[PDB]
Amino acid sequence: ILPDPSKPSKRSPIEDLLFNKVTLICAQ
Amino acid sequence: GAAAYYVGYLQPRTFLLKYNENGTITDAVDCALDPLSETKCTLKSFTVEK
Amino acid sequence: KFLPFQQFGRDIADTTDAVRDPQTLEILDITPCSFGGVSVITPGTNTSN
Ligand SMILES: *[C@@H]1O[C@H](CO)[C@@H](O)[C@H](O)[C@H]1NC(C)=O
Ligand SMILES: *[C@@H]1O[C@H](CO)[C@@H](O)[C@H](O)[C@H]1NC(C)=O
Ligand SMILES: *[C@@H]1O[C@H](CO)[C@@H](O)[C@H](O)[C@H]1NC(C)=O
Repeated sequence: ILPDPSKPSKRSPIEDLLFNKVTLICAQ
Repeated sequence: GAAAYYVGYLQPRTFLLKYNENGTITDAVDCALDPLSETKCTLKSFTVEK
Repeated sequence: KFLPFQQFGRDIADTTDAVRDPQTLEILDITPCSFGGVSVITPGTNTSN
């Protein structure tokens, strides 16, 4: 749950999974 | 000589044809096949979910 | 270019990577113009001008 300093994103493993899972759509 | 020839006919119809990056005509869907094609035709994607 | 009888490049809705129909045809990219709005940051008339 706490952030892992190893990853440069400075986010926890659970936060990283949620960031990865959530993804014309963005090119107008 | 030995040969053969085919004959067909054309009638009005409304379809949605698909093209790839090069522009080659890839898919040609038929709306008179079944409503199940119309499912993805209206849903505007080619992968359906439960 | 990809094929002769069709050359007007366009991918999603409006990019239209072509121009209209040149004799040399062929398509490179799109850059007509692209710029956005503006806003003003103020601290307060009775504070500064
Ligand atoms: C259309 O795609 C490429 C164009 O980048 C071309 O080399 C290829 O021969 C064409 N056909 C297919 C099936 O890719
Ligand atoms: C003129 O047409 C020829 C096509 O044969 C081609 O070189 C080009 O599209 C045009 N412009 C010049 C400078 O040749
Ligand atoms: C602006 O600030 C001064 C002093 O802080 C105050 O007297 C005044 O009421 C404020 N408003 C205006 C419109 O001057």
